[PDB]
Amino acid sequence: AEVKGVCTEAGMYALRERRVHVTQEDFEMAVAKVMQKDSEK
Amino acid sequence: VQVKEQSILELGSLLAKTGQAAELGGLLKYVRPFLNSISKAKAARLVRSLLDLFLDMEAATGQEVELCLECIEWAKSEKRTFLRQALEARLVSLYFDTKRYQEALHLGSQLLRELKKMDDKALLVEVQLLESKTYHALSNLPKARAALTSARTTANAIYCPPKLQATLD
Amino acid sequence: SKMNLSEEVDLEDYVARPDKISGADINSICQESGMLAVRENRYIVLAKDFEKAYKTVIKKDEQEHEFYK
Amino acid sequence: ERGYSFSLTTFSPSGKLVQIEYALAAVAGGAPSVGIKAANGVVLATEKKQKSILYDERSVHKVEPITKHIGLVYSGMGPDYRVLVHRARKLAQQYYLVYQEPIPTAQLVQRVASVMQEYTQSGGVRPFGVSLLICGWNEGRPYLFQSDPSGAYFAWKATAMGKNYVNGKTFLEKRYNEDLELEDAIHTAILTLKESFEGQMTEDNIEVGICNEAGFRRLTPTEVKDYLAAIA
Amino acid sequence: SSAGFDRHITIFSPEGRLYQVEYAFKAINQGGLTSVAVRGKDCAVIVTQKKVPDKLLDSSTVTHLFKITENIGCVMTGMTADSRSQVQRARYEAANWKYKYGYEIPVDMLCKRIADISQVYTQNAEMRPLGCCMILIGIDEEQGPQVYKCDPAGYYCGFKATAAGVKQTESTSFLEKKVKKKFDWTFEQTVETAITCLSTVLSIDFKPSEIEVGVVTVENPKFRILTEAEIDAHLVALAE
Amino acid sequence: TGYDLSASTFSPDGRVFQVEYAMKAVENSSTAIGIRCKDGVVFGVEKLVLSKLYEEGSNKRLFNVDRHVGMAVAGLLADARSLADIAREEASNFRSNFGYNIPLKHLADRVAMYVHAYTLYSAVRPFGCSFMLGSYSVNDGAQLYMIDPSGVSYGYWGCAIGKARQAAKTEIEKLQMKEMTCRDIVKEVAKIIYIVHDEVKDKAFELELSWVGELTNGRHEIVPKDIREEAEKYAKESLK
Amino acid sequence: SRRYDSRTTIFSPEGRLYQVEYAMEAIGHAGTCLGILANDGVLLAAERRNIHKLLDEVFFSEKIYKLNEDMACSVAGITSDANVLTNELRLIAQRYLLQYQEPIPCEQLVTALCDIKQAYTQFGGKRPFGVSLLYIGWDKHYGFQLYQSDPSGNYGGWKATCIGNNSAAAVSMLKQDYKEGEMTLKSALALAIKVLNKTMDVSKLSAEKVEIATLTRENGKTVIRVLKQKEVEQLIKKHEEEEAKAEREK
Amino acid sequence: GRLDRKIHIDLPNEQARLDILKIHAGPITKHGEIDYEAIVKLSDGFNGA
Repeated sequence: AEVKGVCTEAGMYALRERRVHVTQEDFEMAVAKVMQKDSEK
Repeated sequence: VQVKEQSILELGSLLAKTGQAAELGGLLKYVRPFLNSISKAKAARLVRSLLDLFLDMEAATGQEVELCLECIEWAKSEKRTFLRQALEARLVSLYFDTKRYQEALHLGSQLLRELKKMDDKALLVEVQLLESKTYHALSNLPKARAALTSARTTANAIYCPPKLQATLD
Repeated sequence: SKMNLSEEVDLEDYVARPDKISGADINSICQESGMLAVRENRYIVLAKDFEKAYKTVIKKDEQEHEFYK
Repeated sequence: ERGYSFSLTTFSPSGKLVQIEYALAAVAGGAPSVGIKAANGVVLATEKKQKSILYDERSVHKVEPITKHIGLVYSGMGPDYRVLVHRARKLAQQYYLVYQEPIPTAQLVQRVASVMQEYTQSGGVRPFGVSLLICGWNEGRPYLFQSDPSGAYFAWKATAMGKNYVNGKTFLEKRYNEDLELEDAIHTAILTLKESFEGQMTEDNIEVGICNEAGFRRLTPTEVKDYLAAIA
Repeated sequence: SSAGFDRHITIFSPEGRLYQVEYAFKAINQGGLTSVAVRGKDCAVIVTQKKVPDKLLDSSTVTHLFKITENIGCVMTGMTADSRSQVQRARYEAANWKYKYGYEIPVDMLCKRIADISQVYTQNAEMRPLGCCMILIGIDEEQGPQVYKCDPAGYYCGFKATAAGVKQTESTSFLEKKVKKKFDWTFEQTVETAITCLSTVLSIDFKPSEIEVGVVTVENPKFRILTEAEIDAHLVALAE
Repeated sequence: TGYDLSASTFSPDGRVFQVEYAMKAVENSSTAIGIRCKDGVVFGVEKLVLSKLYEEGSNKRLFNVDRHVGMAVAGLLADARSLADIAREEASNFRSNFGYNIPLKHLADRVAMYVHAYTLYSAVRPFGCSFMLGSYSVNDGAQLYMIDPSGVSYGYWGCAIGKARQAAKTEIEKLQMKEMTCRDIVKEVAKIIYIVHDEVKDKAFELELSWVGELTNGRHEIVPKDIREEAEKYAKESLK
Repeated sequence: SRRYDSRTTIFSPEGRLYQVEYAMEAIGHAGTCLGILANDGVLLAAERRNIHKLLDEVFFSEKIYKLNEDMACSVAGITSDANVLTNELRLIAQRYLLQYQEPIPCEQLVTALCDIKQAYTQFGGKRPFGVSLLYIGWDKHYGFQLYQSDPSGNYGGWKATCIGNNSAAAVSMLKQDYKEGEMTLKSALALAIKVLNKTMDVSKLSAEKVEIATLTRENGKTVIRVLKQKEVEQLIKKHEEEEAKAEREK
Repeated sequence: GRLDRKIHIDLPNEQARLDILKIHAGPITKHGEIDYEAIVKLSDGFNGA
């Protein structure tokens, strides 16, 4: 279930930077953010 | 019995207050044997409290780097891992002010494995920021446009130092 | 930023305390210290005001029954 | 008078001792503590924090030396820790009066666990509420042990018991290894006690004891102040 | 929160608590009295209040203070009978220590042994854990004065200034604020502070026939009860 | 519920209920008074006449524990008798051990501790009698003490136990008992008894009086018949 | 006093009694051990439970205890009670040697301990013992012997036995594959390895996850051995190779 | 935000019991020998009502 989450969230990161495609570092930042939010409860 | 240690620390403090740099080096070259008479913690604290202020005071083109060299060597001797980690980080940051090219990359590259395998994550932020700055200052814009972001990544997660986010920004 | 709040009052003494108050209690803290200053006809708020106000708002006795530890 | 003469801990329909489990749940809420050893000695660290400034912290201790070379610390209930310490002292004297030789640590642990378990099958009582950590240095090789209200005992290289003890276990796993020094051990133990420490760390809120192949000692506030310095 | 017999005997609750001990602590407040103890630079002082609702009662036989030993004094809070029983136990234990070892008992060991005796009650399922709290003051050589407190659950400890009774919390607050001054202490200062603390907590402005005081000093370790005359002297001198 | 069954379990509010039930058991006895004079004390008991078949002097409620100490009781007769026996045995044991008549301040304490031992364990029940002790000594003055089921020993100028404790102690306090000697006290006691237990509650009763003091060489005994005759004749006038 | 009693001794309307039943349900979980005997030498296999990365790994034994020069036993259930029972029987055997100057037969020792155990469920009002343990030995009256105990008190002589959580499958598969008096200390071991394989859900049979003890008869030694961890993995790979050949053949 | 201050009203102190009793004793046709201090002395734990 978290893989769908990381795919959903990786788009918002490109949205913030006003881009048109999704780079790999966006994926990894989304990965770390999901790990971190899961680390709490 | 212990009064001479406090006197040494007072002399170092006064040398920093008045604005002298050579006398710190002279005391450090005159006091290295004396360490082998006190507890390890007291000696390590004296070494750290001397090197911190010594390097902080200013920059000397000839005196400064050998002090860090000898300190890393003595820590390698006494076998304290974290002390050597901190001193090595201080040295790798010290290189850039002297405008070096290669070694500032190699030392940090070596340090990354051990640092990322241990407990702390703040030093990850420090070495990543240093690597980013040295990449940018050596006219290689492609290389550095990624490290900084991952360092901010580790930082925003769990962090406590105020001076870190400002420099990152 | 709205109160004159003297010049020597220290705030770090209060942020570092632990008590997980809400966000609508900070407002009541500042409001109460201000009223405490108004009572005695002094128009500049001093540190003792903050002290008594903080104690007034929080009210947690001990709840720390000790021999379990 | 007369007691009750029937035990209060009995098997549940799923075959689980309810009382010993509830005792463990109570134990988990005590003051945290950690213990480490590496090739030259053993270190025990624990946290203490008085509620107000009126308490005289110089009157009571957590780390209690049984003999010149055996150390004990606890996590959990307050009072009965003293009873167990007294029994351990007595057992030590009883053994020394036969063989004229200091007790090896394993035998001491066996006897103490024997008492603790025997206490759950007697009449009209409830078990203790403590978890013990025992350290010693006999025949060169250092030894560490951890008991349990159920009576089972283990040998650990480095462990942590108390609040949030699972995170302490994970952290020690991610840091502990097989070859180190006593000083690094002390530093890493203090660091792991600071994982969820109080608002501030001082020299009187931390109790640390060491035992090397030269003996067991409790460190005075001066060296605690020095070690807390040049750290964190 | 509970099931079975957690509410009737001293056995563990599912959440890890046990209630038959937690009830004694609130049983303490049934009498409705309060006592305060202070440790000075070279003195130790204890102040308590007494209430005599009717004239028929002989006012000379309601003292809560008792003399354990020629160098050690105790003050009582809580119920009455349990208090007397614990007092007798302490006297007997000290006398036995003197018979066995041939020199005086230090205050700390005595408090430890009485608290340990209390601890057994909360271990079995036949007795009641004695709801009455104890305060001891004494002088130890090479250590000056010392003040200790013992509770029904078995947790003893040495303090610097303590209060036991209905109003424990505010009194501890006041004492903490006062001791934060970090200054020297003398006999007059100790007695004045101890008096005014209780005076302001209860807000009475009393008369010399309602308060009892015990002291000990490092010039004459014999515990003594202050005479009403010098109590009046202290009280009137306090009010500038 | 179920917290009031045994005497080993605290209520949530922090008190024992069995002892309270016992005290309520006491509050249905008849009535007894005891007051101290300049140089002695005087007891007074009113005994209801249940039926004409019994004799006078039956079921004495006044017991002379020793050759110089008197006892009055209220509660259940059997428990009172057992306590009287244990007190008497304690007095004789003390005389044999040391060799002189026991002072009150010690005998009352011994009985109180023995009674208090019956309120902890669940294998026994608390007693059901409250009593009074009196005595006089030439070198010690006049002593009066009162003891309740809980185990509390107090000293009184004069007290009363039974149904109408409050009503009686209203008129106990009016008398100036600090000076006037207890030769005219007896008339006051007869008057103060005849002004209670109206005829509506019961028709007839009888009266007992005791005596102690140096007026009788310190011994404790019963009053002569003519003296109580005169006292009753006098108290017959107070109904006006 | 009666309001707080639990009655750990009464019967039930249906005939049985519940304390030992609950004890059996608890003894069902928590551990796995089995024993096999077919020729000179008998084997015990125990599945280790405490296998975390932070254990000192000392004392040479964790579920195997010597009781005499030729007596060894494993155990399953609550460990502390196991310590109690082992200590209790140790001086039983010592006192037998004191009385007769002769090594004790196995069956007498087992019966004495079983009497001690049953006394608790006969009277006294205490909780019973939650321990099920094995026995292996050699004696002059009947040679090599194996035995199983029960918290109730009953015992019996057996050739192949399991007590672990999945003992049912162990019994079923030992029933179908056994040979009477031929399995020496070379063929029974592979069968034991594969049996333990089927019992434990984790495959690959981690070398550190199992322990094997063997008993052999010698003229003046009566050798009791615990083979080390440098020789288990070879057994594992030998079984893997033979199973691979059988797999590829079919 | 909603209810800012909470004000506690307790059982009267002895001085307060004197103060309160003086009032409702006002209009009664009494005689000038009354000592309120004893009535205070007994009234432990009474409410004003």
